Amino acid sequence: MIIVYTTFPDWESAEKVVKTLLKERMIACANLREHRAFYWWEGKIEEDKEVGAILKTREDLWEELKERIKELHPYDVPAIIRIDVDDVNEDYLKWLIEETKK
Amino acid sequence: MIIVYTTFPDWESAEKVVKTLLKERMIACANLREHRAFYWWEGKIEEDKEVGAILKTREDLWEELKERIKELHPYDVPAIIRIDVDDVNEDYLKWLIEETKK
Amino acid sequence: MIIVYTTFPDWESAEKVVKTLLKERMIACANLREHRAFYWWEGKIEEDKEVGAILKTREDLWEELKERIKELHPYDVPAIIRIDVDDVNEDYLKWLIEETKK
Repeated sequence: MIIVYTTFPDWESAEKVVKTLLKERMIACANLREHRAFYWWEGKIEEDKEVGAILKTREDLWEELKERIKELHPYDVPAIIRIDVDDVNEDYLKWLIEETKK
Repeated sequence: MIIVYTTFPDWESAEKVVKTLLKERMIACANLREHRAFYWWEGKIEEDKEVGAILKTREDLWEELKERIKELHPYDVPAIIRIDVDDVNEDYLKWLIEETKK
Repeated sequence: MIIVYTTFPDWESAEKVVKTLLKERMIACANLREHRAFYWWEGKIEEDKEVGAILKTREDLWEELKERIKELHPYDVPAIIRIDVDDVNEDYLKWLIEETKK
């Protein structure tokens, strides 16, 4: 399995994008939590409030999922970061395989 | 070293499981923080509040630690995700080797 | 690209260290968020409040960045953890390459 981390403008879209993704079964689970973003943006170091999301799904889905977020994200260019999981416990991953579209 | 991410029902058990783990010296450090879980559960997309935990220990401990959490987790099937650390600074990891059971 | 996770005593230094890093262009973006630390410290299992940071930059920068944090961190021995990103979307990483010193 893998972890996909992306950030959102506000809770609205995060929940919207995330529930859409679960419905479509692109991911099994999501963990959202706010955080303060400090980043280089066009003419200045900006600081705003964001809603980061931790999506968890199948490695084979990485491609189509990345595609799907591009299409759903409020941001013209989302951060879609994939971090592979080197190991996971025996039940969970069976629960995740079942929960994601085939 | 590696990172082990697991989620809890509430702060009660998170602290209970986490302090138990440190005592037993299964991990050197833990970082807990709440997050909103959106996941596929039996008959519906549920949404609740959770307490995610970031455990940090030795790679050789991964096996026994996974075992230990299964035995301690409130959840009948915990998410026990291992993410290997590709590199870490020189002091910290010595501090972590010392802090974990031999 | 890679992820560098480090923790801070309070928001003061986190923002100070993080903005310094962006200015110097050592990293493109940072996401800070508080968390409760439970860790083995000298004579006891301590529990305090921390400000964890997720720094995102180039893998080639890992070395100099680790060096730089050691020099900037309030902590005599920071946790500087590097987690490589196995994949990232096509725009973002171009935006990150541009945002980091050459």
